[PDB]
Amino acid sequence: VAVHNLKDLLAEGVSGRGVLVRSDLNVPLDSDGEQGRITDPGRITASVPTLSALVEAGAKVVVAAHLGRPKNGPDPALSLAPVAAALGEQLGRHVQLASDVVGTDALARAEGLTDGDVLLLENIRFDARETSKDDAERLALARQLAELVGPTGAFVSDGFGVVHRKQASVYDVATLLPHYAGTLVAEEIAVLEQLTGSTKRPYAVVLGGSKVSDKLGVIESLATKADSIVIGGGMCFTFLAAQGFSVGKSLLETEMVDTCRRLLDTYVDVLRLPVDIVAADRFAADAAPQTVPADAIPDDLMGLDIGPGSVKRFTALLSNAETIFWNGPMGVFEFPAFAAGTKGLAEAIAAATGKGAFSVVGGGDSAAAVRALGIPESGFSHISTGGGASLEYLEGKALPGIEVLGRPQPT
Amino acid sequence: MVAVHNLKDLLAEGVSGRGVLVRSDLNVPLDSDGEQGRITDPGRITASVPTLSALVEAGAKVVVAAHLGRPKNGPDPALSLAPVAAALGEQLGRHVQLASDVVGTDALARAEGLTDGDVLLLENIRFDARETSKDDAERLALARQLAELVGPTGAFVSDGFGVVHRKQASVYDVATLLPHYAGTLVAEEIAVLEQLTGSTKRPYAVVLGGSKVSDKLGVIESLATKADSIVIGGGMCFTFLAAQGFSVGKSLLETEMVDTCRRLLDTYVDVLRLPVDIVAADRFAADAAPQTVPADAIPDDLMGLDIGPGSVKRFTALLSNAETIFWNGPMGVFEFPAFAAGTKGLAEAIAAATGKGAFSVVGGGDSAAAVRALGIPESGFSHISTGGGASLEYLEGKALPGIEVLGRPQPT
Repeated sequence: VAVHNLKDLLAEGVSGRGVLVRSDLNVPLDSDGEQGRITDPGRITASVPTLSALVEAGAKVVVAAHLGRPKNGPDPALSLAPVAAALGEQLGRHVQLASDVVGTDALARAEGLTDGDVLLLENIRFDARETSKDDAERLALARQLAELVGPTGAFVSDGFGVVHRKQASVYDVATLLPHYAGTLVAEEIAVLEQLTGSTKRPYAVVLGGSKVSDKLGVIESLATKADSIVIGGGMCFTFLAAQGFSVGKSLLETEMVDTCRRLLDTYVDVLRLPVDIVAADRFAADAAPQTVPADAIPDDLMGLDIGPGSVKRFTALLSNAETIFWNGPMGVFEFPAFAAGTKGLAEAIAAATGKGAFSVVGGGDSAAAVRALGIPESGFSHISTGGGASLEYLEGKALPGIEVLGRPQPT
Repeated sequence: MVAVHNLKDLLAEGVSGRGVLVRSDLNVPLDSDGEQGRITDPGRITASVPTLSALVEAGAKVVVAAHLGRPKNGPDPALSLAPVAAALGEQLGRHVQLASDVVGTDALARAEGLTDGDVLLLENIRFDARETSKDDAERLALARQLAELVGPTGAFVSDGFGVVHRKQASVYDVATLLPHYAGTLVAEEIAVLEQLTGSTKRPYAVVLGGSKVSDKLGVIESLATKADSIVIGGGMCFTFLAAQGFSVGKSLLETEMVDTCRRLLDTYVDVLRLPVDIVAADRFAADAAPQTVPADAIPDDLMGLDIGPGSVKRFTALLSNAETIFWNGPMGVFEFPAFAAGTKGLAEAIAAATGKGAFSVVGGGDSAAAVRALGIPESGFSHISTGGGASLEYLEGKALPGIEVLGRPQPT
C-alpha cells in the first residue's frame, strides 16, 4: 500500500489536466431563518490549500462535495450555490456551479474548462447513487464523475470526514483514475498514524464523555498501544463500579460493568481511574460541590467531575508524555463548579505541548463545545475534525476511502 | 393594549394539571458527514431547560414543539427529534417521550394521556409542510391541531427566539388560539435587544465584522443613530475604504455597495470608525508574507486579511471606555494565525471591559467560532445571542411578528 499525495501528483504534472477533487464543503447553514446562509465558512477555508495548488499548476478542477444529508434528490436548502460564491472569494477566481451533478449542465461546463478554472458540481448527495449500498449504483455515478475530467485525469481525495464509508465520489471513483490524498487527508493520516502505528512513547490517552459503550472500541484498540489511558467524564463511574465501588446516584451503565472489569483485568495498569470525585446532591450548577474519595462516594450524591487529587495525578502523567490523545470532557463542564477537571486536563496537555509533546484533540465539531471554557486551539499540536471517520481509524478499522488511495494506480 | 406576559405570569395563573404547549429552540447541529442522529453541540437543549423545568415543577402537562433543520417535504429520518428527546430527558432528569408524528394519531393519543409533570416532544414540527407556509389558512389549520393537544384550558409559551421573525404555525398562529407568554429565553433576548436599541448606559460601542456590507447594512443604518461609535472591521471594511476613494488591492470588495457606504460615511461621519492600518498579504494563505500597511495605502497586489495593530489599540481603548458593547463578526481571517490578532485582540478587549462592569452582547455564528478557536471563554461576555436573523432584524428596527403576537390581549 502506497498512498500518494498531492505533491506526488503535482510532480507528475497537472497543467491542462482534469483533476476531480472530493472536498469537505459541508458548512453549517442557518436553518432557523432564510435558506442559503452559511454560518461558519471554516471548512471552505480548509479546502483552499488543495484547490489553490491545483489551480496555480494549471489543472482543470472539478469539485465534488456534499452539504447536509438530502433525503431524496435536489433540495433547495442544500444547494451548493452559497459555497461556490464563498469559495471563489477565497480562491480569488470565479467558481462555476453546475445546475446538476452529472447532467447536461455539469457535462457542458466540464467540457468548457480551461487551465486554472474551477467547476463545483451541485451537491453530490442529490444523486441517489452517491451513498448507495449497491456497488453497481455507485460505479455508474463514479464513471460519470470520471468522464467529467477525462481518461487522462486524476482524482484527489480531500474530505476526511467521509472516508469511512463507501461513497461514489470518495471510494469508487478512485478505482477509475490515478488517485491521491489531498493536503487535508494526507495530514489527518499522518497524525492518526502517530496515535496508532508509529507511537512515540510515553503515550498517554485521555478519554471522557458519558458512556463506556461509546468509547469501548477506542479503549480496547488503544489499550495495547498506549502506556496509560486516563478515564474521566460520566463514564468513569461505570469503571469505578467495576472496581467494586458504589457510585451513589452517579451515571451508571449497568450492562457494561462486567466489560469494564474485563478491561481492567486484561490491560493491567494501563487504565487510570479517578482517585477522587467532585459530587453533588443534585444535577444543578448551584449544588454544593463535595470532594469525596472515588471509593467513598456517598449513596445520596452523584459524581459530576474528577477531583483535584485526580487532576494532580493525571497532570503529572501528562507532563511526562511524548504523545497525548484527548477525546471527551472530564465532567459537567457547563456547570462552572464542575468544570475544573476538564479545564485542569486541558491546561496540562497544553503545558506539555509547549514543552515538546505531540498532542491531538479528538471529537471534531463536538469538542468545540468544550472550548467555550477558554481553551485556545493553538495550544495543541493538531485538532482532529474527522468525526466518526477519525474514531474508526483509532479503533483499527480499515477505512475504504483510505485503503483505496493505497492501491496501485489504474493502468 | 400591548403586554408581553412572561413565564412568571403564567405560573401565577396556575398550570397544575394544565396543558402547556412550549415552542422551544432545539435546532442543534448534527453531524451530516457520517451516520445520522449525532448531536455535535447540545447548547440549545441546555438553554431550553429553565422554561421546561419551571413548568414541570409547577405540575404542567408539557407539550414541546420544535424543529430540526429544514425538511424539504415531510418526514426526513436525518432530522427526527429522537436524539433531541434523549438528550433533553437526560438534562431534565426525566423521560421525554417522542411522539411518532406531529399532530397525528400518536401525538393526539399521547397528549390526551399526559399527567402532571410529563414532557411530550412532538416530532419535528417542520415535518408538516403547513408549519412554514406563507398561507395563513394553512398555518392556522396546523395551529388549531397543536392547540387541541393541550385543550381549551391550555396555554402557549414561546421560547425559541430565532424563529420569531417569520410567521410559523407553532410560533405565531398558535399564539392566537391560547393564552400566550414569552418563555425565559425569549423574554431575556427581548430585554437584551432593548438595551441595544432603546435605553442603555453610554458610551455605547458597536463592533461589526464579517465579509459583506450588504449583510450588515440594515443594522449599521439603524444603530448609527443610536450608538456612540460603530467600528467596521473584517472583510467589509475594504468596501468602506474604497468608498472613501482609496484603492484596496486584491481585497474583498462589494462594488455594488460602494455608493451606499459613501452615503453612510458622509451622513454618520462622527459615528463610523474604520481601521487605520491593515495586515495584508499576497496570497490567501496562513504562510503568506504579511505586511502591515496603512488602511488608506493598501498595495495593489495585496489583499487585506486583518485589522492592524494600531487599529487594535484604538478599538481596544474605545471598548475600554464603553458601558454598553455589541459585537458581531470577526475582524480578519482568524483561521490563519498570522491574521487572527485583530479578532483575538478585540474579543479580549470586550471580555476585559465586561469584567470591569461593561454590558457586552455578542452575536453571529462566525463570532462564536472565533471565540471558541481563540480561547476567549464564553462566560466573559454578558450575553451571547443565538438569535441570528431574528436578532439582526430586531436591531434594524423591525417589529417581529412572533413578538407582536405575544403582546395581544389574552383570550377572554
